[PDB]
Amino acid sequence: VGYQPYRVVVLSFELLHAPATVCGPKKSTNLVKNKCVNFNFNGLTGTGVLTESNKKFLPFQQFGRDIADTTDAVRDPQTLEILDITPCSFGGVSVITPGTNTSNQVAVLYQDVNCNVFQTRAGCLIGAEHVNNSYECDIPIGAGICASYQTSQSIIAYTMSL
Amino acid sequence: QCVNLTTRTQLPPAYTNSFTRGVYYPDKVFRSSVLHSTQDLFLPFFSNVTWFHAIHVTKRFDNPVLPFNDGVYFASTEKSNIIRGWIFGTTLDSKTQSLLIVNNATNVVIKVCEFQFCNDPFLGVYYHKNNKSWMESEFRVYSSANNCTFEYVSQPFLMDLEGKQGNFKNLREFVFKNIDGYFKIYSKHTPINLVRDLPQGFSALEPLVDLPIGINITRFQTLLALHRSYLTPGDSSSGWTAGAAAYYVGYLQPRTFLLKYNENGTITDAVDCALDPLSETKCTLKS
Amino acid sequence: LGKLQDVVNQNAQALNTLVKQLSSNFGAISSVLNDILSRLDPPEAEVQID
Amino acid sequence: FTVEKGIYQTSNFRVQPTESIVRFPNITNLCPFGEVFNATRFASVYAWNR
Ligand SMILES: *[C@@H]1O[C@H](CO)[C@@H](O)[C@H](O)[C@H]1NC(C)=O
Ligand SMILES: *[C@@H]1O[C@H](CO)[C@@H](O)[C@H](O)[C@H]1NC(C)=O
Ligand SMILES: *[C@@H]1O[C@H](CO)[C@@H](O)[C@H](O)[C@H]1NC(C)=O
Ligand SMILES: *[C@@H]1O[C@H](CO)[C@@H](O)[C@H](O)[C@H]1NC(C)=O
Ligand SMILES: *[C@@H]1O[C@H](CO)[C@@H](O)[C@H](O)[C@H]1NC(C)=O
Ligand SMILES: *[C@@H]1O[C@H](CO)[C@@H](O)[C@H](O)[C@H]1NC(C)=O
Ligand SMILES: *[C@@H]1O[C@H](CO)[C@@H](O)[C@H](O)[C@H]1NC(C)=O
Ligand SMILES: *[C@@H]1O[C@H](CO)[C@@H](O)[C@H](O)[C@H]1NC(C)=O
Ligand SMILES: *[C@@H]1O[C@H](CO)[C@@H](O)[C@H](O)[C@H]1NC(C)=O
Repeated sequence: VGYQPYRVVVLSFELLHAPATVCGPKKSTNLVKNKCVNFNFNGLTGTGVLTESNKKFLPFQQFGRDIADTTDAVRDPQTLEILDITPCSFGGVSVITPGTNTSNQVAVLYQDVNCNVFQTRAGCLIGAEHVNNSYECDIPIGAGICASYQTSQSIIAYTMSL
Repeated sequence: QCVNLTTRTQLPPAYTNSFTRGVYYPDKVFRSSVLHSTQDLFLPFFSNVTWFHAIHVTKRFDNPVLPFNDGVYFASTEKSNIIRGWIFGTTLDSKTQSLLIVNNATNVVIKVCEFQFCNDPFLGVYYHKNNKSWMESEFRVYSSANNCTFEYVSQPFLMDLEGKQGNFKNLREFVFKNIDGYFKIYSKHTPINLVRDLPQGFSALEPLVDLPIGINITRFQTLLALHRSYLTPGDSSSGWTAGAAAYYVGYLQPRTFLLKYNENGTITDAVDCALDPLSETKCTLKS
Repeated sequence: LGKLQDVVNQNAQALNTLVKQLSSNFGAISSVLNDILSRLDPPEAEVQID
Repeated sequence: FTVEKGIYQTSNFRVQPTESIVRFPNITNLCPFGEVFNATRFASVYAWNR
């Protein structure tokens, strides 16, 4: 037993900058769509939603670009479905203040974020009620809609009067 | 094993003109309704491209070992499936890693080893007296090989071994590239009814297989198959036939190309920048 | 209309050029900042970030 | 201390993702590698197979 032929194989590893081509990861996790999630489809680390597109990819491609040259279309290697990529963070926040010596409450406006709470054309407006009546407006918001403090009394949002 | 040929009267090579040929997909992304310009090895439009004949009616058989530059363009108006495959290498003397891309009648193999290549490898087709079909019998491509690493088998494409003298009905194009030792193959079958002076139509080329060998290539040579019927004595010295075939060999150059994409995602037209002032104006304005 | 088209086209290419600025390395080894952070430690990649 | 009537921008809203998924293949499919273990013969130590 001490002089027998033994076939020795050495399996070494290399530590250098390159993507892990040889790996043992999970073959398929759960598939989630229509929420802003993070994915790694062999070419990117992008955070965005995955909508069901209606465009068919040629059977030799993996990614998809646009006029602005941005990765907004990827092909899922599970069963060959085409999913779009759209960022979930759009614009910023804004605050509507009636002014000094008039009120204390304020309203929060979101620029390009889709949702007391009124879904305006210019995003989401919260803290201000919506009234179908139209008067002259003083505080601009955008897209033909203003905000004002009227009758107790609270902050209202309405279409401006011409 | 291989045998030597006997000197005979041949035909000098001809020179023809390309017409919007040699355009392939340079990337693995999807582009729709955009005009994107990239730097890659393409065939320039209206470039001066070599022409080689293979028709028997005489006795034309000219397959020189052409040097392999930074990408080649290979177009064949194959009708009777006379051409079989290609070989690659540097010295072809069992010293470097040569290539055997041979599309046999049963299966397609990709073998990259140090095979002892003779001065004229070819495939011989014999005609049986009892069986009214053509089968390949003379498999004289190499002698032996010592060692190698890479091997691949493609899909079992079906070949017809019958050769005729009629007009061509199909056109096949092939592009071979080697960047960072990484082999690229682009091909597309396009039917056409022509014998020479290829039409001005546009057809982008989609790859089939993508092979990471990791060697250097400076020369290449093409393989043609002849027929041994009852008319010829059957000796490969002075009497043989090869049907009717014609293949074009073109060299790629580093050129900037403007590619047009439709709503489907395919290439419709291409505009150069170092060919015509009008083309330069079109590609600089990105329209 | 020339007066109503240049005010839109010039803005369109200006926003298009801004996206093209993120595809340039500015003399560094990579364009996107996430790649150099993954390949090099932040103490040595600080000059590439700056 | 005094804020007048009008619009104002304070900060930005960012929707931070809470989950990450990575899926390289559709199913695990190993490559042929049995020739380095099961073979007719091997090499010596002066020139070993790499
Ligand atoms: C905002 O989201 C809700 C539910 O997610 C959806 O019903 C609505 O259509 C969205 N708004 C827009 C403008 O798409
Ligand atoms: C305003 O009046 C219209 C009249 O039909 C009605 O449809 C709408 O709901 C009203 N808006 C509010 C906020 O009550
Ligand atoms: C191609 O080259 C040959 C000789 O080099 C020349 O006779 C022929 O005119 C050239 N063709 C074109 C289209 O320039
Ligand atoms: C066809 O040629 C290839 C090239 O080596 C060979 O491997 C294969 O065995 C051949 N097919 C038949 C049926 O002999
Ligand atoms: C035999 O294969 C090895 C790789 O396993 C290669 O390095 C070597 O060059 C090959 N032998 C010859 C004579 O090329
Ligand atoms: C291949 O040939 C090129 C040019 O002759 C040379 O630079 C390169 O080192 C060669 N590679 C190998 C593996 O021999
Ligand atoms: C591409 O779009 C055209 C326009 O509707 C359509 O006729 C054609 O079928 C589409 N092609 C594919 C492959 O979907
Ligand atoms: C990946 O595997 C799944 C499950 O076997 C299968 O449904 C799917 O078609 C495969 N995708 C391929 C082979 O591209
Ligand atoms: C290879 O050899 C080992 C050890 O002798 C044996 O257990 C195994 O069955 C053999 N075959 C394969 C495919 O691993």
